[PDB]
Amino acid sequence: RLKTNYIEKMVPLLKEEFSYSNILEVPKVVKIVVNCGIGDASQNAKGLDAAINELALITGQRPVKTKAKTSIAGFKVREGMTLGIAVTLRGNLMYSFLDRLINLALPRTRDFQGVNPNSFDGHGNYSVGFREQSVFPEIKPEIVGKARGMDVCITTTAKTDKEAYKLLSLMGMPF
RNA sequence: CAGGUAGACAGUUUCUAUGGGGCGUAGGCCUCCCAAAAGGUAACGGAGGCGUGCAAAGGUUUCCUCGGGCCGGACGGAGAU
Repeated sequence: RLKTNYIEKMVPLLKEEFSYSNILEVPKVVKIVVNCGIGDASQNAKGLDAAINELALITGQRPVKTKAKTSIAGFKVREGMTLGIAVTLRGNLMYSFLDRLINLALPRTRDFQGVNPNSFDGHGNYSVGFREQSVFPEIKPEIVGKARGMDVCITTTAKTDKEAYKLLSLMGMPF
């Protein structure tokens, strides 16, 4: 449905709105990294496992084990400790997962405005964020530590920014 | 025979480097400069280190390759994923 809608409404409008040419070379999502950072500073392995076994449900894919980059900060943080995870889906697993947030999960969240600020990175890429009060068909508020949010960075093959929101707007993403 | 005490007595040591000696400091090895474009080459002449660490930071095969900054994102208000 999400993937099918792409080549039957999404791409079409992307051919008339922008420069007229072939079929491809149009804004197309390549991956969706819904990273979910964990409360740093506090040295606890519980929060780490509570994260890896958290996103592995909504995406059904084993998270990552990023390591603190070697640097000299103010805190007493060392290099070699895991403090975050970022899963990215591709192909069908991407369009399918992306269709979820669009259809379900939202506006399931109580009091969901939808008005997004400026944002944008500067190269056909868009990213969003969810507060510590979200909801997903996979998430179970029955056996979890504490309500925590996560980040969702969706990158596309768009060249410019004006070709980023034009792909998510006609797609179904709240705007 | 043997354990203490035993310079009262006897035999000696108690360094050198150092533009006096002495005090201090300096008296191997490893990096740069003074050595004036092959090396070698002085002076307590100018700035820093070592007397180890490591079943592996050993070898090999494959693969992966930064720092920092800008524009964005829940927990960001200078840096953290």
